[PDB]
Amino acid sequence: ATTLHVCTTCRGTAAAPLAEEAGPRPGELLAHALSALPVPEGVTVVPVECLSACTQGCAVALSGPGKWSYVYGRLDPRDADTILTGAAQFEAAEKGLIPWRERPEIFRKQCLARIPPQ
Amino acid sequence: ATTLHVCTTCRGTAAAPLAEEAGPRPGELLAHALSALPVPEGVTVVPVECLSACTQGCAVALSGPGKWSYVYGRLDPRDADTILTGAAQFEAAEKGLIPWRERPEIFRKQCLARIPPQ
Ligand code: FES
Ligand code: FES
Repeated sequence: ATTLHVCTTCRGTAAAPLAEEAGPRPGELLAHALSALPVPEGVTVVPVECLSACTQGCAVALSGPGKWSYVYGRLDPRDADTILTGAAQFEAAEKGLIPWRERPEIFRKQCLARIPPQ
Repeated sequence: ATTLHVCTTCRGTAAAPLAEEAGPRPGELLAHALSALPVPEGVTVVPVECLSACTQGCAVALSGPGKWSYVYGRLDPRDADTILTGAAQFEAAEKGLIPWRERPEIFRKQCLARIPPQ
């Protein structure tokens, strides 16, 4: 059982005083993109108000009983399909530990933290 | 029950090509400082090799059954006693949610991620 938490408040990493306007929050756009796609077996997408990774939006988290927990950031709504593929690999992997060379590039380069299984 | 993971591999946030080399890695020193200090009830200090927060050393994580998980970074070995105090407040708070203004400054400003309870 894999849970993919997606922050719905996240703003992008652009400099707010310099960036052009707002619109819907990227985290909200990412959440919607994740919900439009087929959710893999074993994965459940759960929106959250904040993953305390605000400086690295968009942020999502992967966790499950007996597995490592992961937080990834600096994501974009267009990463939704790769995120769900990653979440599937997370569900299949032993303890959530995906072999490094098999992880999507965003999981290798944009991981913010991991936590040992409870 | 509360587990405080501490990364023993962490180096500081100083520019590696420009700095010095010191002695042991700061994450080692932080782990040793934590284990030498008295530990509040219900808290266990667990050394780990890496919390995948390497750009934000030193890194520690708090987790416990039914509680939010947290990762804090950019810590120093001298923070060990404040970290342990935070661990006690985390152990005492329902779901690990310490009242905001009661949290140590390091927990308010240097949290890298939080994950909802499993
Ligand atoms: S706004 Fe998304 S992690 Fe805080
Ligand atoms: S070396 Fe400390 S989090 Fe990776």
